[PDB]
Amino acid sequence: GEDVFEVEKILDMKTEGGKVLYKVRWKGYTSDDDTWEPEIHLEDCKEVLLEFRKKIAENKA
Repeated sequence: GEDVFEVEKILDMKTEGGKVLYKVRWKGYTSDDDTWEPEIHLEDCKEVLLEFRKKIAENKA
């Protein structure tokens, strides 16, 4: 009941009136299934966050 779905990775982020959302790729699903999630859903996904921060840093320089 606890692991029905898994985040593969954060694809991108946004704010909407200052509040953070993440666009999520669900492991085992296609890009048609991607969703926007509020930050509080991902805030504790440490590895997922590290990987997204790395992708930000890499696209910076």
